[PDB]
Amino acid sequence: EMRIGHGFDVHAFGGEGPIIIGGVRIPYEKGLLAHSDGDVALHALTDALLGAAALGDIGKLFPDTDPAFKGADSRELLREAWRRIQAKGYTLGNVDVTIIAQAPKMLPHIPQMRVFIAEDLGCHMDDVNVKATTTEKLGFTGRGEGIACEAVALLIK
Amino acid sequence: EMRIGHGFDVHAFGGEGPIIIGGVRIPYEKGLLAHSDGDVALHALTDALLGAAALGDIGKLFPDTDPAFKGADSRELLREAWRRIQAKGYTLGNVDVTIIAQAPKMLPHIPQMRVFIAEDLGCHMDDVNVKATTTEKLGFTGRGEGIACEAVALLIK
Amino acid sequence: EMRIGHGFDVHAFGGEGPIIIGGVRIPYEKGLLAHSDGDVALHALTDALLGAAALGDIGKLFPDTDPAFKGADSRELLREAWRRIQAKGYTLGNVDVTIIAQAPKMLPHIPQMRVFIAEDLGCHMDDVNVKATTTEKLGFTGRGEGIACEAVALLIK
Ligand SMILES: Nc1ccn([C@@H]2O[C@H](COP(=O)(O)OP(=O)(O)O)[C@@H](O)[C@H]2O)c(=O)n1
Ligand SMILES: Nc1ccn([C@@H]2O[C@H](COP(=O)(O)OP(=O)(O)O)[C@@H](O)[C@H]2O)c(=O)n1
Ligand SMILES: Nc1ccn([C@@H]2O[C@H](COP(=O)(O)OP(=O)(O)O)[C@@H](O)[C@H]2O)c(=O)n1
Ligand SMILES: [Mn+2]
Ligand SMILES: [Mn+2]
Ligand SMILES: [Mn+2]
Ligand SMILES: [Zn+2]
Ligand SMILES: [Zn+2]
Ligand SMILES: [Zn+2]
Repeated sequence: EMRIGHGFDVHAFGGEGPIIIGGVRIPYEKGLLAHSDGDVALHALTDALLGAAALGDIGKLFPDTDPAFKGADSRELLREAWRRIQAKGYTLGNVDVTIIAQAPKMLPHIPQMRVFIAEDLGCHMDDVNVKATTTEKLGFTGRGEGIACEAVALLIK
Repeated sequence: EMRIGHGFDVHAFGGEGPIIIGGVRIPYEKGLLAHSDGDVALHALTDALLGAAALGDIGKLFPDTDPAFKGADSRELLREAWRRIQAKGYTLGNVDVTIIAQAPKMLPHIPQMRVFIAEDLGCHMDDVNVKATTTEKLGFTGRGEGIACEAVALLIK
Repeated sequence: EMRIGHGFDVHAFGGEGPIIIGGVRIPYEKGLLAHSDGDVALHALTDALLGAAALGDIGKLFPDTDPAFKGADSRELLREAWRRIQAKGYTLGNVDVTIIAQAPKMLPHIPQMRVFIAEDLGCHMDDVNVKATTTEKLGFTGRGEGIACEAVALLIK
């Protein structure tokens, strides 16, 4: 059996760079604001994975009032979600992530995100794809207020 | 054979609450403007299912020209779509919905949404996932202008 | 093996019509600005297909920088991407595209887009769905500033 999931996330710019996306530190004039590290790509991916498994979403796994994972980096959260998904009997088919950002340029950093994601999910780098697009200066991303990310995932059981 | 579909919808706030999302009435300071009940979750889901089956979109199935569904609630629209999709020989793999709203909070209402959706599609609740995310006060969702929803579905033949 | 992919694109209105969407010329008071024909639907679809095949994105394959692709139209790019994907051993499962635009009306033009996509991917028209939705005058699409498109694809290996 196969299952599909989808995730979407947005974080706002604020503070000083670098930003962290896909587990990779990217120099930039502004940072990403969040209680968390603000890794919009890993949050969206985590939600797609949890969604395919019908385990809810990242907020449901890591409640605001829960002290356990407060302070954790997003790679840690991805690995723990993944542990809980595998405990339900699933393995990974493949994942695809789309970063929506006017800047910074993501392409040079995409290879390194793929390695980190592949290590965290214990899969082949050929099962992991990441891309980026701008919105041609339109909307909150085009005005440089923040970054959004969409992801989809296919799990096998 | 398995087939994938994707849906997206947006409705604007207007008037007084409550709003209806995933078939669940939720109290709020404003209502959702729409000829229909404005249920963005169910419209996005209906489009994702129609999309997987290559049956077009909710506008093609329910034109303003057809009186049968004028004024029908969105659950009735989802069920008629599901009938057409089943007539094509499909059964449900799984669905995942992502509500994009700064407010109201969706978490406590999601259990009921899952039950209503599972009822409408004749499946187990474990084949239905619903999550939500804010856009951190950015964009028309972040400013509280309206609500958006994305959905993916996997059908089996 | 089955594999999923997702794509998203945006282009801004500017210049004279028509606009070109899914390979179809649609009359409109403005065109879509781009170094290209600005076909958001085909770009998003090309990205979903490349994504499923873990080949990156249209910008990795066809950099706006490289003269080899100067003046290529979006169908030529979709076909070349498809050529590369098939060379990797994949065949088409199905694709679903969602155009997000306040105007012009897409519905009358969608059947032709389906034909063109099916021709370019060498598949049956029934493996290709295209839909449209407005955002109810909200956001950059609602204000008539640009058009967005999301797509998903399922490939078989
Ligand atoms: N309208 C909404 C928005 C999000 N939420 C929940 O609140 C959690 C956090 O939302 P957020 O948009 O602040 O997420 P982050 O990437 O900051 O963790 C989500 O993961 C959902 O559990 C909700 O229930 N209702
Ligand atoms: N640019 C557009 C937008 C929507 N549509 C069609 O119009 C219908 C209604 O779009 P809408 O955004 O008003 O949809 P609702 O969720 O209000 O029903 C869609 O289902 C499509 O069939 C279109 O043909 N062209
Ligand atoms: N923040 C971003 C956005 C896009 N890109 C890359 O830049 C290319 C072109 O982006 P774009 O938004 O102008 O795309 P199109 O005009 O080609 O549809 C993308 O296809 C990615 O390869 C990036 O690396 N960093
Ligand atoms: Mn409408
Ligand atoms: Mn947050
Ligand atoms: Mn561009
Ligand atoms: Zn986040
Ligand atoms: Zn709607
Ligand atoms: Zn484009």
